[PDB]
Amino acid sequence: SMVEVLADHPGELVRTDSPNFLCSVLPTHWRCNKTLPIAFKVVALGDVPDGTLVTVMAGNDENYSAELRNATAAMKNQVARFNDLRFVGRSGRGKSFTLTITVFTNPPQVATYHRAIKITVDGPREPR
Amino acid sequence: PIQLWQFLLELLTDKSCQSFISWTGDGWEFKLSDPDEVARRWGKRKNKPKMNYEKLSRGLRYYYDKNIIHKTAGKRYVYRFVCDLQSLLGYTPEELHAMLDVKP
DNA sequence: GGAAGCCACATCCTCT
DNA sequence: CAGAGGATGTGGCTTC
Repeated sequence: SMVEVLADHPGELVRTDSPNFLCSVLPTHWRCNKTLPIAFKVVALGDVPDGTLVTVMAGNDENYSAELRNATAAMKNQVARFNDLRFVGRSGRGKSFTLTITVFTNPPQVATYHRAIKITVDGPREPR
Repeated sequence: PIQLWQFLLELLTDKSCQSFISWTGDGWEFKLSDPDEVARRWGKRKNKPKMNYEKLSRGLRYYYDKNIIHKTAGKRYVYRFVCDLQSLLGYTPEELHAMLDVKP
């Protein structure tokens, strides 16, 4: 199931700490408030009825809860396609945010993507 | 390192520049009667020959959030410092006006 | 000293 | 045109 899905559309999906969900690979370091190159997606291996809401939160030791934009998406054919997700808050020098994905089924489910992305004011920048 | 609002504040406290930038007489509200001249001088002070009013005003718009300067809606070229200038200058707007013979 | 962060624009550009 | 704000790229500075 998971093996076939990872092979389905190779290289772009990564594992969450939850065996029933997978998500898009995020850049290692990105500019705060800048649009992501690849639209962030959450994929459900088990069955999640269409319409189910999905949100993401980002945070770590410096920023317990980071300001985001468009952090809400709806599941469709087992995929939650976030339309232009963005990280506004900063994660701190040499540190990365940890993403907490909440799939609003009844009961709710939560999948974690540890040390997923570093967000700074400049973002990846050419050496001076 | 000099900032746009600091620069505008200099021009506004030098009576020689009153022909192109001046206080309106209402609090800390001011007007760039000759936007191009302010732009040219701002360009010269930063060493940006291409500087014009369209780009200097973009600079002013970033101040809307930082609560430094706001726009006076409906009045062309008119803005108003909304930060605590009295505190920073040690003069109320009425005293500063008088030091500059500001005509409302 | 340099790499990595933060800031304040300078430049364009879309839209009202 | 003036004016709001979004998207990007730079030089100056401060922090590790």
